[PDB]
Amino acid sequence: TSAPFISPMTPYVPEEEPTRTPPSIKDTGTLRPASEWYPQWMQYRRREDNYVFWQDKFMRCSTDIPWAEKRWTLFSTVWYLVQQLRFVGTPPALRYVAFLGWRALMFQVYAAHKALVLWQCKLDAGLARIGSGGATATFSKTMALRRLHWRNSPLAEALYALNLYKTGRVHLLPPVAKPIPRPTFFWLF
Amino acid sequence: SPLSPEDIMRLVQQHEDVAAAAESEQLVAQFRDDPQGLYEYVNRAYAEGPRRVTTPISLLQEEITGAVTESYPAAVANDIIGMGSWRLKDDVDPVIEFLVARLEGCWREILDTDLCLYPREKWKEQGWDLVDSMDPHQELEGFSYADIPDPAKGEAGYPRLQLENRVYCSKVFRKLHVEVGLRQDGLQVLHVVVYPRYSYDMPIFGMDIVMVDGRVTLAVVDCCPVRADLKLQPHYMETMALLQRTFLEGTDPALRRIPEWGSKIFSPLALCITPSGPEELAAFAKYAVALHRAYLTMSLNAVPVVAGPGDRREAARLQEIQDGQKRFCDNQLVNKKTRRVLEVAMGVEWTEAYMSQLMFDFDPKYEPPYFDASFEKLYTYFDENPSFGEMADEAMELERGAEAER
Amino acid sequence: LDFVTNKFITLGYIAPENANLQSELLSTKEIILTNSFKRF
Amino acid sequence: GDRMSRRLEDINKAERQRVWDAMRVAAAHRYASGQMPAWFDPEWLQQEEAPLNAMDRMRGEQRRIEEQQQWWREDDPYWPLRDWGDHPMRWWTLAFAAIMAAGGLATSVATGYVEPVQAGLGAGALLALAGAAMSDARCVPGALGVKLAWAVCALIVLKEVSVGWQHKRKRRLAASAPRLELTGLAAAALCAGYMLTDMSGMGEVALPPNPGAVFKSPDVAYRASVWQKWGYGQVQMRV
Amino acid sequence: GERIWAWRNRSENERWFWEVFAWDRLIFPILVIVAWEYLVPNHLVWAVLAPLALLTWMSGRLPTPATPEFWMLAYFGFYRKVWPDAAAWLQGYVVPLMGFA
Amino acid sequence: KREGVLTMNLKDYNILLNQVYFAKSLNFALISHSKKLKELNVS
Amino acid sequence: TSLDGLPETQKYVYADEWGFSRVGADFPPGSHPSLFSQLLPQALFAFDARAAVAAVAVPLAAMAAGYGWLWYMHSIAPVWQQALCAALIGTGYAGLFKVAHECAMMRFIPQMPGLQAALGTLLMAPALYSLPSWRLHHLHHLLHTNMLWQDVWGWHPLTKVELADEMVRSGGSGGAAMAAARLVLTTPIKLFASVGHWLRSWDGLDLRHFHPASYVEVLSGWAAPLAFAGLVLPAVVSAGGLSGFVSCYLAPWLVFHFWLSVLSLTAHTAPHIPWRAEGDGWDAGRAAVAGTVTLRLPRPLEVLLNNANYMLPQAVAPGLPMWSAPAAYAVLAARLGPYLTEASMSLKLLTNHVTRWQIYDEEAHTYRPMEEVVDEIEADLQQLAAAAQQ
Amino acid sequence: SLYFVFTQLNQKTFLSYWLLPVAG
Amino acid sequence: DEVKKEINEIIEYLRNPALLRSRGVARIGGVLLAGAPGTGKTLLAKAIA
Amino acid sequence: TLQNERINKQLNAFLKTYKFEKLITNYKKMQSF
Ligand SMILES: CC(C)CCC[C@@H](C)[C@H]1CC[C@H]2[C@@H]3CC=C4C[C@@H](OC(=O)CCC(=O)O)CC[C@]4(C)[C@H]3CC[C@]12C
Ligand SMILES: CC(C)CCC[C@@H](C)[C@H]1CC[C@H]2[C@@H]3CC=C4C[C@@H](OC(=O)CCC(=O)O)CC[C@]4(C)[C@H]3CC[C@]12C
Repeated sequence: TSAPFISPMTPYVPEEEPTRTPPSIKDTGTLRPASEWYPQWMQYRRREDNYVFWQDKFMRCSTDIPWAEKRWTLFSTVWYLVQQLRFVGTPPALRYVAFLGWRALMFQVYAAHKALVLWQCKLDAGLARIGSGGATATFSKTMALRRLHWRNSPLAEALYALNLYKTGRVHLLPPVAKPIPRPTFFWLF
Repeated sequence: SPLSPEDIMRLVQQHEDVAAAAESEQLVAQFRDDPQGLYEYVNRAYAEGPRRVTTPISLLQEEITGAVTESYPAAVANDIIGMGSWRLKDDVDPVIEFLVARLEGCWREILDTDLCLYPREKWKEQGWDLVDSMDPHQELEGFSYADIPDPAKGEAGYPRLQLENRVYCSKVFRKLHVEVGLRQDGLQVLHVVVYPRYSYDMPIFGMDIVMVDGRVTLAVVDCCPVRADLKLQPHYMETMALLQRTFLEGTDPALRRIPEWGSKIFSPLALCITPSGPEELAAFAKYAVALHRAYLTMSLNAVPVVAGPGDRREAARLQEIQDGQKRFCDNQLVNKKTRRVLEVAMGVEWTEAYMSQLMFDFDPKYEPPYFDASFEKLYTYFDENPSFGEMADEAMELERGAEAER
Repeated sequence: LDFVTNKFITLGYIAPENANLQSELLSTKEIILTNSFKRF
Repeated sequence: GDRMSRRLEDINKAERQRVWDAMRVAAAHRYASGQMPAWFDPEWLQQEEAPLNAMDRMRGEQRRIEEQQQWWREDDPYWPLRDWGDHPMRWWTLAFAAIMAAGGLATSVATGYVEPVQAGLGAGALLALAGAAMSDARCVPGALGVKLAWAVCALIVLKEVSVGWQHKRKRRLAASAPRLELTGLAAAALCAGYMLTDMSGMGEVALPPNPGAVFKSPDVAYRASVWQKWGYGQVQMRV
Repeated sequence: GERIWAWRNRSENERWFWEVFAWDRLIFPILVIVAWEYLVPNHLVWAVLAPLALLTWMSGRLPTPATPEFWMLAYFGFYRKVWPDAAAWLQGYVVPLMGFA
Repeated sequence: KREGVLTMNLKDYNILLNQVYFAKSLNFALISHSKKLKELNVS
Repeated sequence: TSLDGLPETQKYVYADEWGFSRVGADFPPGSHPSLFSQLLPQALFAFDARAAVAAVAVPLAAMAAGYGWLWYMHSIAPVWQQALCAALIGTGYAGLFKVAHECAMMRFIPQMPGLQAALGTLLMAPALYSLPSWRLHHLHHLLHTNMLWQDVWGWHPLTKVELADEMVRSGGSGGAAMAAARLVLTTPIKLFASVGHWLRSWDGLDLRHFHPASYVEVLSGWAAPLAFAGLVLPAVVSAGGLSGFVSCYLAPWLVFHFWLSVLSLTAHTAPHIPWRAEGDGWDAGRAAVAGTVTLRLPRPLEVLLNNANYMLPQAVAPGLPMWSAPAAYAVLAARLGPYLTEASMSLKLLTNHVTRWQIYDEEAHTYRPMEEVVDEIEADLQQLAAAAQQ
Repeated sequence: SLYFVFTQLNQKTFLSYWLLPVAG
Repeated sequence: DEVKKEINEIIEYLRNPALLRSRGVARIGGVLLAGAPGTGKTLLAKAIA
Repeated sequence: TLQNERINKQLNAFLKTYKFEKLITNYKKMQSF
């Protein structure tokens, strides 16, 4: 207990200001695009409770920007050229066509990822059998969902595969992946 | 030329006794220069006056509208509070009022970084903070001193007795207890006792006043030993003697008699007096006040007696501390004057409990905790020595280079 | 009540006559009041 | 409401914490130069949180936990994914420093060229110092360490893929051209792993703000300061 | 439109740089000084003296060692136009007076 | 030596504002006025 | 105190058997090693410039003479000439390193603390030693002098029950650990075991072993060594090739490490010195004065190594300067003569350290040879197996 | 207390541009 | 005193505008001097200017 | 010379009080609350 005055049973871990803006309100944690104007859940709440849509817009766009997204660096003053090309030097029609193509591609990518996740759950259910040796052909829906939402680091899935193949225990899962902060160096980037 | 295994032990004794003498001298060095200031601190605080608070917010408020904020030293503060919110005031004699105000103000001003209030499930939940003889079962919710009139002579309940206690804990001290009791016939008592924690080697402090129709019939003050040899440390004895020379001068020395229960607890310098007139009472009051203040200022620098595994000396010392504290504890309840005062009105089945849990309870396995609130000293500090945020410095250099144009 | 009164007097306060022209508490006074509820 | 109370409480907690941190800093700068009132216990600068926030958290925590009770290690396989206090990419930094110094010595003795051993030992020493400072990830050295490590591995990748290695010169001119070999690939994996873990520290070092960032700022003294610095102290502030 | 709003709120410094600073105060003065010193024969009245007069008249302030203009002028003009000859002049006229030839 | 930090709680400035101006705003000019008063007084 | 009070005749025959110049008398408990500092005159703590500059520039001149002699005939020299130059340079550097160890404890030039800390860092660098880790380990030594399981920054002896535990834990004496222990504590490579101590500095290169308010100082302490082995060690190789490295650096390194290891090993190891765990009969003044040894040198070596063998005159007085370490000893024998212990340079002493005093037993409280101990605890394994057949 | 930066050179006139094509 | 210290900023804006910018005062463009009828308001401007 | 017995007495105070300070802390723990 390095703390002289107060030391609760849980050690204090410092909190720091966030470095990136949160996911919007509309996007899923997955790879599939969103409904592109109105989320589907907006239909199951009272009209007087859906001010959170436009409020979240006002927040991400103007009001709570984390002071780490307004850092002037040598990298951002060239990304400015790129973005200004895209926003002022291109006609909106070509931008629209590229938008449609990108949406289609991302939908196909999501379908592929979902198939891969299902195959992964089969393989892990199969390997836990060799692991525990006996009856369990089971997997965990927890791990399937965590794989579909990109919540595991690779080390976590490796440790989980080993734990399954050696002791079964299909309900013992790695803790969670924590969010990646925004890299900064100096005036450089 | 070389030495023998016996004179090296002589050398360690030389060194350690020299060090003990050095620290004992350092303790008294502060009182030695001016002892009259152990009582006269309040008058000096009043003389120096109100102090003007200068924090940035205070200065801003003062320059915006008009308001000057003032502070006072803690001695002046504890003199404005007085016998502040005791519930049994207005029936307490003015001498007992003076003494209670002074003692509790000393506790509040000297030990103000660790003074907790004693755990409430020990005394304040049973309702022993205000005790009435006409309502021992507490069905008037503790307002019996107001709802019930005084019984007349020969009526059931005469004479009525009521008590009020206050108990605190601290870092050095495991119980600081003050208690005031009044009876209907005209008897008032005051009983103060300060106990150090078992890990410390200090004497116990104790004071009793007993007065009858505004005339003090017994006043005893003692800084009582805790060792089996009944001799204090050099600083304790030196201070008691210096103070008796300063305040008790011109007073009958043959009055400090030793009662039959006294020499078993009494330091050779303990005081027991039956005052005659105003001079004896004023001298005794100034003296007891200065002695209590000195005792606290000495505890201010105390260090615990720790028994490291391998050292039996300190284990024996701690055992001796336990024996002395317990000896005093069961030797004080046989001061059967106040105990019979209690048992003639409250009975015996209630008195045994109240006394054995509060009055002179002893429990070597139980000393309460305390709450160390010294970090506040930082906050207050940084309110008169603030630092401003890296932008006021540019502006202040601007102002300095601008006004210095002249 | 007694303890908090002692502390507040020694911290500072606006005298009745010195006011020519208490809705909320400063910060030191809040540290002191919180700790005072914890101790007493 | 119940939704504005939370806003108020988060504001209060954040402000209390900021003031305690400013106190720790100013007290350190006052105690490292003598003027401290001698009741100051220099171990208070180690209490990280705040006394008030700590008491609140302790009370809430004990209330919660009281009202709810109305290689391989088979007892915990996920021992690496636990907070020990140091950066994750810490044994990789030291491993790479050892590999660099060993390869430097080996190749520069087995050939006779003086460049590989100098490069390898410099890289090893700097990466070892970085992997030392990365052993306490909460502090400020724990951040300057990752900075130094990323810089060194990036310089390695740069030199390899743009100038190549002196001891790899040949007679031809298209074969002695710089490509990306093993050590460059390892250094690149290191830079990527650093960036994907945590390099978000010391974020207040950037180029200073323009008069273009303070155009709509709500404060006049700050904007006048910025204009004055960038050479526009005379322009009239009709704002 | 929403994307342009979010992108405008995060790039005020870069915007002011590219619109007000990039050419007028970074690239144009460099180019102008290098161009002038590429022409303008290797004398002192042309390589140092007239540049200062024209720079103070144009920019509205004298170039002191606190400014980059003074150092650019110094290096390019003085060091690469008059120094490789005034060096020989002092090596043949003033150094003989002192002890070492 | 030299430290740029603000050891003052901003709620105190807010309280002073609400008191004196409901019975300018919270900016850096207010904090600088505070420091100027403190310095010219402590001398 | 192990072979305490008995007629001085047998302690003298023991001293002659072991090469010791003396065996101590009886010491009673309850003392402080700082006591006997009250005896020394008030001029033994004096400061003067000439003695210090001599103590720093004499071994410097030794090293410089050795290098010049070598670079005069860089690699055409034979083997024993190379050995002579290596020994000379290593001895000069041991002297400079004792000056370093002086300024690390702040008792070299207390007038300039910054200059003396910089000097200590600079002089520790070429040996790859960090000043603050050294200071921490040396204070941690002084505090636990000759204590069991507690002083690991000295010559902690290997005990018996632990070796039996490892014997069972390895499943015989044929594992890597037992063979390593044997080969390290049986051959003259023991005289270089200080090298292992150098690998126990850099406490994993881990700031989690220290106090946070010290981090920025500890790291800088690891900087001067690293920077050296990052800048100079390459240059040398670059300009000298592998052999040219085994000559001008590695050999003086092994010399200095020999000197260090033998100094410590002979200063605090002896059969008449027990190693008690505290609680089971430890004491500060006792394990300080009674459990120590002081070694004798030729006055040339004593002016070179800069009084590198007087460890007790500065264990009774941690603030005693270096040019006064012999003189202070002159006083101490006048007072604690019978309790002191002394010894001299002898290959017989080293041979007994190598072959006789190898394993510490707490029953007899003395050192025994390793092959006898190993066969006898194999015999005790036979005993416990005999108790285990049924 | 300014920065180390150039000034504008064309807030007064245009003649400086005559220098870029010629050198070119 | 009121007008004394409320125009001690007009005076310094006339002397040093950069100092007043450091006080949150962007610019002073127009002031009114109000008073009870019979003020002789031109008297101040003399000493002020 | 004083610069040197100062250091001597300070290191002596440290070395003598260490053992008691190790136990006084095994004491500054159970009481506060
Ligand atoms: C190559 C030579 C000529 C130049 C100097 C190199 C030294 C600075 C290196 C070589 C050996 C290294 C040591 C080898 C082993 C270790 C243990 C290692 O830490 C651990 O293994 C952690 C503890 C554990 O794993 O149990 C890293 C630090 C340390 C002391 C290293 C510190 C840096 C050292 C001293
Ligand atoms: C994308 C390509 C075209 C490069 C862009 C480079 C600019 C972003 C650089 C070039 C010159 C730089 C300036 C040159 C000198 C200085 C002084 C220097 O002042 C300080 O160090 C101020 C420190 C502080 O008070 O925070 C850094 C800012 C500034 C204006 C620099 C700001 C960034 C500038 C404009």
